[PDB]
Amino acid sequence: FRNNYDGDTVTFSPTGRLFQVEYALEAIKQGSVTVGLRSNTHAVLVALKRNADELSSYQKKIIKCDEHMGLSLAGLAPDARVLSNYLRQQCNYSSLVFNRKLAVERAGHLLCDKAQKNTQSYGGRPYGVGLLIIGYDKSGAHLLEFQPSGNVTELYGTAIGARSQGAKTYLERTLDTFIKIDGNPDELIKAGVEAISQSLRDESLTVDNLSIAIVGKDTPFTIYDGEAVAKYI
Amino acid sequence: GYDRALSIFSPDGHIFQVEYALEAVKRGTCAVGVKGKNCVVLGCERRSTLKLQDTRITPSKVSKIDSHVVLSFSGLNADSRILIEKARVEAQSHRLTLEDPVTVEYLTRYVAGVQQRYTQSGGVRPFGVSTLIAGFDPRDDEPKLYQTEPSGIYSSWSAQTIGRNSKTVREFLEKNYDRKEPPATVEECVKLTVRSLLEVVQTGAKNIEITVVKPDSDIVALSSEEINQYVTQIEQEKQEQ
Amino acid sequence: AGYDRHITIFSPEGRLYQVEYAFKATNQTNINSLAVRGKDCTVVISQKKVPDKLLDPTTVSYIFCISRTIGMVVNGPIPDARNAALRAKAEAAEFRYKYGYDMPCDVLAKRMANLSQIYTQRAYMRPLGVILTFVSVDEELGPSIYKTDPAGYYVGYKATATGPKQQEITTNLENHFKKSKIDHINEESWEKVVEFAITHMIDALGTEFSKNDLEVGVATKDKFFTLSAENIEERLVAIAEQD
Amino acid sequence: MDIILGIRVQDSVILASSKAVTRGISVLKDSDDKTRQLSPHTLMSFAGEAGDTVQFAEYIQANIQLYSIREDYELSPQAVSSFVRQELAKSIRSRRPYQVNVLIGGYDKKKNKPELYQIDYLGTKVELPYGAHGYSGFYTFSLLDHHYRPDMTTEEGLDLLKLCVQELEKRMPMDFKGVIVKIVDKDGIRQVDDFQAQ
Amino acid sequence: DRGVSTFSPEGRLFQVEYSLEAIKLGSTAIGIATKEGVVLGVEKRATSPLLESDSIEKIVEIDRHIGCAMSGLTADARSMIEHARTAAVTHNLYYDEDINVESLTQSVCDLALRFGEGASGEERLMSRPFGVALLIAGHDADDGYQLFHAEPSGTFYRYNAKAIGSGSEGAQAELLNEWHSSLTLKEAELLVLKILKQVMEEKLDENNAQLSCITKQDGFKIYDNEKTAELIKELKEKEAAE
Amino acid sequence: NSVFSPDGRNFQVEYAVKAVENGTTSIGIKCNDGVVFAVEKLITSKLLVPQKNVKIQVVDRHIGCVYSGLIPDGRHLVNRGREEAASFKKLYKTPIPIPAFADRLGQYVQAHTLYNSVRPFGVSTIFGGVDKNGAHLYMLEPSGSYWGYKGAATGKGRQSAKAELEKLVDHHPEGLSAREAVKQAAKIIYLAHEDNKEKDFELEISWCSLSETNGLHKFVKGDLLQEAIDFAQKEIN
Amino acid sequence: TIFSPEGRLYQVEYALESISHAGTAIGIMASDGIVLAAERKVTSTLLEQDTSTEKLYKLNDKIAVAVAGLTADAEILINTARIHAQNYLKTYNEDIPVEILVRRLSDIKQGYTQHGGLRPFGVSFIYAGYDDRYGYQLYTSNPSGNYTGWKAISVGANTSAAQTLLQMDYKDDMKVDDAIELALKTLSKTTDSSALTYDRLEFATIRKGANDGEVYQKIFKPQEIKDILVKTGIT
Amino acid sequence: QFNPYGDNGGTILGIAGEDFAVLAGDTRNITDYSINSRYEPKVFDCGDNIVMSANGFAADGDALVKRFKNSVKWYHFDHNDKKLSINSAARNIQHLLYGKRF
Amino acid sequence: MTDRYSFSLTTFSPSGKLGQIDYALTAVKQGVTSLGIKATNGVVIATEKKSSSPLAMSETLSKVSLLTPDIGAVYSGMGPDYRVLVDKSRKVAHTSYKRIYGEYPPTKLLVSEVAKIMQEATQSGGVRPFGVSLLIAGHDEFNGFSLYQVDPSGSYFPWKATAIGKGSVAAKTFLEKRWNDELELEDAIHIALLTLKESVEGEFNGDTIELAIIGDENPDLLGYTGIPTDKGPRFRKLTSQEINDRLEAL
Repeated sequence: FRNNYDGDTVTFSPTGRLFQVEYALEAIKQGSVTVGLRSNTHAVLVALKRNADELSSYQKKIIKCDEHMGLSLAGLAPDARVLSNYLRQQCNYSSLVFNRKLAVERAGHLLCDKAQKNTQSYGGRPYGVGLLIIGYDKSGAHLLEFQPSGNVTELYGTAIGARSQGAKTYLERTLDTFIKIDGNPDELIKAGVEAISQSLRDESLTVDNLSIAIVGKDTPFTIYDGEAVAKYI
Repeated sequence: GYDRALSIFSPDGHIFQVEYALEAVKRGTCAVGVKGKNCVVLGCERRSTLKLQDTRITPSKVSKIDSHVVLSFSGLNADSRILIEKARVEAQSHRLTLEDPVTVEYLTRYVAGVQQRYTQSGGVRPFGVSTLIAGFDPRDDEPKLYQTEPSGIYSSWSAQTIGRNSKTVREFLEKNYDRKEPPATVEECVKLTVRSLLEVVQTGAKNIEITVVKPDSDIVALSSEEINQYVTQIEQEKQEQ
Repeated sequence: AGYDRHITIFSPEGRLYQVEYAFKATNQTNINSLAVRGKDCTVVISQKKVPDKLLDPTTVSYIFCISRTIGMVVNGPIPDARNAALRAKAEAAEFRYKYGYDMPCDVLAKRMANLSQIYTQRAYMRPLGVILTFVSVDEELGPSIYKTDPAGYYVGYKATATGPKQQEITTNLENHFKKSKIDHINEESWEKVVEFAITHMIDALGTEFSKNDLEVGVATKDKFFTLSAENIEERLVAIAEQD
Repeated sequence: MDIILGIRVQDSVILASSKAVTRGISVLKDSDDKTRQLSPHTLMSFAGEAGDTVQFAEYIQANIQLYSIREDYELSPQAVSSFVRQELAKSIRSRRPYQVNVLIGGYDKKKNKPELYQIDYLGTKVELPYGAHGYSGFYTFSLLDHHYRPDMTTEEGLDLLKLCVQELEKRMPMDFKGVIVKIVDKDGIRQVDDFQAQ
Repeated sequence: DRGVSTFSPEGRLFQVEYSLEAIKLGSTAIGIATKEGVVLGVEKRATSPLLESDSIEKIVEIDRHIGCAMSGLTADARSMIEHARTAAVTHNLYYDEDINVESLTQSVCDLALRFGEGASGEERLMSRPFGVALLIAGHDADDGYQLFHAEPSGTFYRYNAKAIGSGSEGAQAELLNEWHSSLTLKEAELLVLKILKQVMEEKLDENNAQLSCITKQDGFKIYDNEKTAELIKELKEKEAAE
Repeated sequence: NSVFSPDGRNFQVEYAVKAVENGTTSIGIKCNDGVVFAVEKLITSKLLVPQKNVKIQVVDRHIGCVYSGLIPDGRHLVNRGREEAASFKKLYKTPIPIPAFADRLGQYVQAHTLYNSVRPFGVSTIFGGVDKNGAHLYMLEPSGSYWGYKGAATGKGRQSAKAELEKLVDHHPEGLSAREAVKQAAKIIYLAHEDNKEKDFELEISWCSLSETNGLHKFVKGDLLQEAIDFAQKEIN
Repeated sequence: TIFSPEGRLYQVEYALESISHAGTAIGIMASDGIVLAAERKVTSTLLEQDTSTEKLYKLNDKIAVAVAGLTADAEILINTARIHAQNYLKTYNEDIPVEILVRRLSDIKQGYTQHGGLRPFGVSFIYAGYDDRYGYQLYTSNPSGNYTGWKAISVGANTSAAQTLLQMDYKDDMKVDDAIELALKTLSKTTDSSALTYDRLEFATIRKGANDGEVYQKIFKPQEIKDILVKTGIT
Repeated sequence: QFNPYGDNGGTILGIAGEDFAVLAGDTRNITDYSINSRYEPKVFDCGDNIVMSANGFAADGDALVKRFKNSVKWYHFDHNDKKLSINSAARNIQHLLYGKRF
Repeated sequence: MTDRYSFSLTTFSPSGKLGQIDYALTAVKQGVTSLGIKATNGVVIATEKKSSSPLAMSETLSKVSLLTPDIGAVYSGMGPDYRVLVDKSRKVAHTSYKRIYGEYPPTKLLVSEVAKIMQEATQSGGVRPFGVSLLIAGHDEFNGFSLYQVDPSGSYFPWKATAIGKGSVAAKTFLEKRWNDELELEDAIHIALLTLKESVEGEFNGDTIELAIIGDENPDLLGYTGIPTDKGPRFRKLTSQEINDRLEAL
C-alpha cells in the first residue's frame, strides 16, 4: 500500500499519490528557513543561511535572476542552481527577442512546467528544492512560492524550510501592517527579519547568519550580506 | 541504446561490481613484477584444467605495448585483450602527435583511465583485470614498474604481484626486497622473481614463464631450460639444515 | 508480480496474459455488435447505451467512418477505439496517395492486425483492448466484413458478432444461414438488410429496442454512412408491422 | 616539379628523393627527407601537395607500426602497398582527397626479393623495376629503359641513379638541391649519406 | 533498491548518501586557510611497504593559483582534475586573466551533477556520483586566500579549516580549537602535520604525509620530502618544551 | 501502465482517477449559444493574493479549459493543446473545431496509457467553446476517454455537482442562457464546496458565448462575477 | 553481463552450461593436417542428411569451424567471420592469418560480456586452419571470449570423457589418417546412441592436398563418412 | 543573388588619455546615396565602465554590441559580480568575432 | 514514448535453458498440426483450416503462403506471428537477393534469412521469440526440391518428410512408416491427406484442408507469353475441388 509504489515518479500509488514527489517535497522540510514578503512598492527576501561548521560558510541561499527578479532557496542547492539558471535564460530571452522584461507570473508558469516534466519522465527525479521568487515588473511587486511538485502560488508573503510554520503564522497576522509599508524599504526588511525570528530555537541571527534581498519601484534586485545586514540584527 | 547503471554504491559506500572484479583478479593466475638496478622482470604461471595444449599459438601473458613497454595481467583473459589493444593504439597515437614514445607512467595512467571509465558508465561492467606495466622511458635508464586495478587506481612498485595467492608472494617479497641493494644485476633479479613464484606454482614446468626488459627497447623472453637453471640452482641450494 | 503477467512475454504454457487481458478489456463497454452482408451492401449494428443523463447522446458513438468506402465498429473502451480509428484513417489516406486506388477493406484489416501483432511481440507497447470490425462493398470482392482482435488475428466473415453476448448472436445467425442455404441476406434494399439485422439482434438478446438503443452503419458501393435516430425509427416501425 | 625516384636491383631497392622544399619564390630547405620508414624492411617516399604529403606518410607509418606491435610480425611489401593503395582509393572519392604520390620500396624476407611499388594519389598501384613521380619520369623512364639490367648489384644501381640525377640536373627547370639516397635490402634501410658531393 | 537518483522518504538521494560513505573510508586530507596562504596536507597511506610512496598523487595542481587535495575513491578524481584544469586554462583564454577560485569550484561541482541513467536534462553522461571529495585551495585578487569542500552532491562549502577522510571527525574537532584569524603559514603547516599525526592509523614521517601550500607570490607548491621532514624534526621539538 | 490488470482494466489509470477524485471541484455548463466554466479555489492561507492565482486557461482564442487533480498535469495538457491548435490553424487557416480539439487531447492523453515508461495524467479536464456550428462541452478522463456533455463536473464534490446539473437539464429542456448558466455555475460550485469545506474558497468563472462574447473565451470579472456570487449566497440562506 | 559475488559472469557460465548439452565436436591436429569431427544431436530417419549442414562450416579456403551450441547464434558469427576474412583479403591481398580471424570472433563474443545488456552467444567453436606463419592451427573459443590453441580438443557434450581418451591416444608425430581414426574412436565411446552410424556424423579435413604444395579443404560426403567408418572397424 | 551584407557608412574615433578615454562617432546612418537617419547613435555604454562601437554594417554592429552586453551580464552571473576589466573585454570580443571567422 | 526495454528478454537460466524459446515451442505444440512431404518430383505442405464458427470464411485465411514463385511456407503455432514472418520473408527475398542477382534465392538461403529474422527476436532487446514453427518447401535449379523446418530459436534443418504442431508425435511415426525415396508427387499428396486425417476432429473436406505443392512449372499461371525461358511458377495451391477428388479415392 506504500510498498512497490515509490520506486520512481512514473508510478501512481493506489491512493493516487506520487511518492517520489512527496519525498522530494520532504528535502524542503529539512532545509534552512527563508521568508518572503512584499508591499506595493517593494518585495523582500530574507534568508537565514546554514553552516556545516563554525569554521565554514553560511552557504548562499539567494540567487539574482535579472535586474527586476530573483529568488531564495530551501532544499537541494544544486537544484536551485539548475532552476535559477533556466530562469536567467528565460528572463534573458524575453529581453533580447522582445525588449520586454519577463513577468514574474510567467516566470512562475515556466518553473512550474519545467518541474512538471520531471514528475512524469522515467529515469528522472523531481527537483528537490522550494523557491521563493520576488520581482518588480509592469504590474508591480510580486512574491511567488515554487514547489518541486510543479505547484506555484502568488502570495503577499510566506516562508519555507525548517519551522517555517511559525514565520508563516506571524505573517498571516502581520498582513495589514507589512502590505502597507510603501516607499519605505528598511521597514519592510525589518518586517521580514521580524518574521523569520518566529522560526528559531537555534539562537539571535548574526552577521554571517543573515542574507537579505530587495527589488522595487526604483531598486534593482540587490543582495546584502554580512556588514550591510548588521543594521537589521 | 542500453545504459542501465551497473556499478552503483551500496549503503556502506562500496561499489560491489568493482569489488567482484577484484575477486575475478584473485581468481586468475599469478603475475609478479620486480625491478632491479638496470632492469625490470615480469613473471607468470599457467593453470591445469587440461594439458594437450599447443603453446606455439596460445597468447603469452606478457604483452608488448610499444617496443619499450610491456603489460602483464591477472584476471579475465578476454577483458585483458581489450585493454591491450587500446593501450597499443594510444602508444602509436602518442608517437604521431608528440613525436616521442610514451613514458611508462603515461601509458599506465591511460590504461588506468580506461578501467576507471568502465566503473561509471551505464550498461557496462568493469574489467576483471588488474595489470602490471613495466619498461623504460625513452632515452632513460631508471627502471619503471606500475600496477593498475579494476577501480582505475594506479601506482609504482619496487616489486609487486597480483592474482591468486599473491597474498603469499607479497609476504615473501616484503622480507626479501631490500630498497638499498635493488637486485644489482639482471641475473640476481631473475633469481628473486623465480623464488617468489615457487611456493604458488608447484613444479618450473610448463607453467612458470619469464620476461626481461632492459633500457632502449631491449626485451627478451626466457626459454624453459634457462628457467630450469634457476629452478635447479634454488631448490637444491636453499635446502640445507 | 510475475513478469509474464505484466509484459508480453510467454508464460510456461506459451501464453500471453496481456493479450488475454486485452480481450477481457473488449467487453468493458457492455455493448454487442453484429454485421451482415446483403446482395449489394453491408450492415453493422451495435447497441447504444447512454447511462449518464448529462451526456450529449450525439457524441456517443462506436461506429467510425474510416474512408469514403470503409466503415469500422469497435468493441472495447473508447480511448483505444479512437486511437485505432485515427490510425486506420491515416493508413487509408496514405494507401490511396501511394498506390492510386482506395485501400480495400481486407487490406486495412490486415494492416491493422499487423500493427496489433507488434504490440503482441514488443515489450514497451501494451496491446489495444479492442476488436475492430471493418465493413465495405469492395470494388473487387463485393460486400465484405473483416474483423481484427488484440492477438493480431483477422479473418473475413459471412456475418459476425462481438460483445458480452457474442456467442448467442453468432449461433442465432449460424442458424439462419444453415436454413437459408446461402451466405448473405438476399434483399435488394439496404433498408431491409438493416431490418433483418435488428430483428435477429432482438431475438438473440431477448430485448426490444427504442430508436436510441441502436447505432447503424451501412456500406454501399462507392459510400459508407451511419443512420440517424429517425432513419432507425422508420426501420423499427417497419419491423413492428410484421414480427 | 619534387623528384621521387625508385630503382629495384637484384638484391635491393634504391630510393632517391629531392631535398628542396620550395614555397613560392623561396627555397626554404635544402635538406628535406621525403621518406618515412614503415617497417625495418619497408620504406616509403612521397611527393605532392604541401600539407597532405607528411600527414599521409605519418598516418600510414603509425598504422603499419601499430600492426607490427599487435602481431609481433612484419607485413610484406606487397601487403603494405595494398593497404596504402586502398587508403588512397577511399581518399580520392572523399570530401578533400589526399594529393600524395608514393613509391614503396621493401625487401620481402619470406621470398628474399626486393620490391618496388608505384602508387599515385588516385590509388593506381603497379610493381616496377624502376619508377618515378612527377615530371622527373619524363626523363628517367627512357634513360633506365636503356641502361637498366635486371641482375645489377646495389653498387651498379647507385651508378644508374647518378646518371638519372645528372640528367635531371641538366634538363629540369627547377633547382631541387640534390637527392637523399636510401637502400632497402635484406639487412634493412640505410642512408648513402654522401651522394651530392660524391 | 530501485534507481540511482531516487529519493529516500527522508528526502535524500540514496546514491549521494552512499558516495559520502565511500569518502569516509578514504585517506585523510586537511586544509587550513590563513592570510599568508592556504595549506593542504594529506595522508599517503600505502597498502604495503613496497609501494613507492611518492608515486601517490593526492595533492594536484589545477592552475598556478589553485590546488587540490582529494579523499575517497581517488580514481574518480582524475576526470574532475582534468575538467578543472580545462576550466581554468579555458577561462584564461576567453578572458586574459585568472579564474576565481569560487568559479572554478562551481564548475567542478557542475561536473558532479551530471550523473543518472539517461536523466532528463538538455544530458547526464555518468552512471553514478563520484566517490571522492575535494578540497580546493587557491588565491585570487578579489576574495583572497580560499578553501572549498566539494562533495559529489554538487554542493560546495567554503571553510577556514576542513578535514575530509577517515580521521575527519577527530581532525575537525581539533581544527575548531586550533584555528584563529591570525594563524601564520608556518604555524598552519605545523598544525596540519600535528593533526595528521593524531589521526593516522602510522607514525607520521616524510614518506606517508605530504604537505603543500599556495602563496600569492609563489603560486601552488608541493613540499618535497626534505622540507617536510624538517617541519615534522621541528614539531617534535616544539612539542617537547610544551 | 502498459499493463492491463486481469479484469481488463488499467491499474495505473485507475490510480490516476484517485488523484483526480482528490482534487478541487470544477464544472462545465453548456447553454443555448455557448459554454460556461467554473472552479473551486481553496484558500490555503490569508496570504494568497485574491484573484491572482488563475486556474482557468484559454486555448487559441475560443476554447476554455479547466481541470481537477494534479494542476501541473493540467498545465502540461493545455500547452500541448495550444500547439495542437496552432498546428491546425497554420495548416488549415480556420481556427480549430471543438470536436477536433477534443480528439487531439484525447489522443495525446491516451498515448500516456500505452507505455510503461510514462505515467497517465492526474487530471480530468473540462473544456469547450463556440465553433463554426455551435457550442460544445467536453470532459476528458485520465484514460483518454472523452464525451460531449450538457453539463460536466469532476473533483471532490462531483456527485453533488452532477446531481445539481441533472436537475437543470431535466427542468430546462428548452436550453439555458449564458447569463443564467454563469449564476448557476456559481450556485453549483457553492453547493460542491459542501464536500470540501474545511478550507475557505474563491470562485472563478469563464464563458464563451456567441452573443455575450462574440464566440471568444473571456473571464467573468467585476459586476457580473459579483452578481453571480450574490445569487449563490442567496440560495444557501 | 554482470559479476557474481565470487567474480564470475552469470550469463557466461550458463551459456557454457547450455553448450555442455550440444552434440560433441572434436578437433585433432596432425603433422600433415587437421581433422574435424562432429556428432549430430538425437536425429530421425526422415531427417535429410544429404543437403544438410549444421555443425561444420567453411570460413574461407584455409579455415573451417566446428560448432557446439545454438545453430542460429552460430550462423550470425560464421557470417561476420566470413566477412572479416574478406575485408582482410581485400585490404592486404593476402589471406587472413588463422589467429587474427579467431581473435576478432573472440573479441565480438567478449563484447556481449562487458556491455549492451544482450545475452551472450550460446556457441563454442573449434577452428581448423592453415597459414604460412604457423602452418596448421587448432583453436577453441567460447562465450566468454576466451581463446586457446590445441593439439586436440573437444567441445559440447561429454568433453571430460572425450579429453581423457584423446590425452591417452594422441601423439605429436601422428598422420592425418590416424587422427581421423582417433576422432571416430573418441566419438564412439563418449555417443549417447547405441552405435555410431554415418548419418549422425559430420567430418572435414584440412590437408596438403596430395601433390601441389597447396592446401585443400574436404567436407566429407555422407558416402565418405560411411566408407571411413568401415575400414576403422565400426561398419 | 542575395547579398547578406550592406554598408551603413559612419565613422568612429577612440582616444585614450592619462585617466580617461573617449569614444566618439557620427550619428548619420546611410544606404548608398540615401540618409536613413540623422540621429542613430552607434557608441554604447555596455556597463562596467566600457564604451563600445562596431562600425560598418549596422545589422552586424548591433548583433555584436548586443552579444557583448549579454557577455558582460553573464560574466557578472558566473563570476560573483566581478568587474570585467577592459583587457578582459578585449579578449572576450576577439572570441565573439572569431566565432564567425567563416 | 520510446523503447525502454533495451535488454534481452530471452536469457540463459542456471540449467542452461533459454526459457522464452522453450515457451515458444510449447506454444507451437498447441498449434494446429501441419506437415511436409518431399517426393522425387515435388514437395507437399499441408495443414488444417481450423474454423472458429462457420460464419468465418476459411478461404480468406492463408495458412499456406507463397514466398517466391518456387518457394512456399506453412506453420504451426501463432497465426499472427506467421503472417508478419511471411511478409518479411517475401521482402527479404527481394532486398537481399533478387535486387542483387536478378533471380530468386535458392531455398536454403531464403530459409537462412527467415532463420536470421527469428534468431534476432531471440536476442534483440524488448522482444519475445516468434511463437511459430515453419515448414518451407522449395525448388531451385542447383539443389532441386527441399523441405526445411525453422524453429523459434532460429534453428533450421532439412527433412525428407515431417510434421509439427498438436499431432506431431503421432504423424511423424505415420510418415516414417510410409516414406520411401521413390515417391511420385500424387503419392505424397495421398500420404499427406492420410496423415492429416489422423490429427482432424470435425469435418474433413477441401474447405477444412489447405494444401500446396511445389511441382512442375505452370505456364498458364504466369500471366504472359513470349519469353520461352520461363515456364511459370512451381508453387501451386490445390483448389477445394481438387482436394475432394483425391478424397473419394482415399
